[PDB]
Amino acid sequence: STGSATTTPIDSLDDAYITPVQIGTPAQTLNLDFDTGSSDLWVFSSETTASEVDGQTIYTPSKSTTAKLLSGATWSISYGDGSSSSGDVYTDTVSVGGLTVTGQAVESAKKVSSSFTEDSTIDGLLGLAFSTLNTVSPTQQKTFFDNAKASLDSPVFTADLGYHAPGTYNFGFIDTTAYTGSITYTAVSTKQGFWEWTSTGYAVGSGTFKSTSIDGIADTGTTLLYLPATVVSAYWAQVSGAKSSSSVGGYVFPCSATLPSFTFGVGSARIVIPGDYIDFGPISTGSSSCFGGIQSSAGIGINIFGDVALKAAFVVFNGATTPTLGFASK
Repeated sequence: STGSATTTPIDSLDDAYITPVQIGTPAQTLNLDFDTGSSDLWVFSSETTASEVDGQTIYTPSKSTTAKLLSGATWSISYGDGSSSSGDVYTDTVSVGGLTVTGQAVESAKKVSSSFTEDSTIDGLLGLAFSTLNTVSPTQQKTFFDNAKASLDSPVFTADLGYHAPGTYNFGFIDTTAYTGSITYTAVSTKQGFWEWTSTGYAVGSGTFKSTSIDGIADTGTTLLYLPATVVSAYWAQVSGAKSSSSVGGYVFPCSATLPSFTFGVGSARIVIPGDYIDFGPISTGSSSCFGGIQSSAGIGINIFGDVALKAAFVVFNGATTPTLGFASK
């Protein structure tokens, strides 16, 4: 089997992407944030504290003839950006782009933090990291991909995120028309439960490539590119007037600037992030200070190849017995 679904930016800045997901019978379609940095599929629901729901579409398990309470199971998750959610668990039928999993754990939110409430466009998350990170207790549950894997034509999914435009998540096949050149594969460590890999270095603009190992995660649920302070300083030093602002919470730059590109290495291959992808717009409405899309990972404890990086590539998440990651230009 295979599946193919379009993923769409939630706003003009590509702060996140949403993908429609069918849950239950008859189908209830919710727009979920596909997140390769976590492993829970959770949704706003009829059980979510009413004051914490503000415009989201909810899953109502009592209206699904295939929903079953997973007795005694609870979940609770905290994300890198400080947001969180928790609740109980159902199993139900879940379909993405024509690919169907029966008995998928659908984690129903009883509580969500403010940032989730305040984002009317995201109805929940669909985790695509390794199932070892799944938070369901006392019986850990599998991700949608893990459940689908054996049925797929090939045990892979691909992320093809757009810049200010829709893109695609495919399951079970590699669309050879979706990228240019060849796909370069690189090793993954699953030791921390992430799609963790090592970039071979970077360049800023038309500058020379610096060969240096950068360990990080491919994370579709993180907006920006978080890299070591040395790398980030080298980038922003090429933008007149750019500075790190403790009050804003990272590097800012004059909105009048033209940003240089940023290249990262994948083995001997190179992925170029155009300068415009690094612009996250005014820090507040009407400001001429703009927020940068490359930020320091210092104090996160891990480097994160988030959407800024991934949307410059066609990315293969290869879930073979020994997983690997593939990157192509597009």
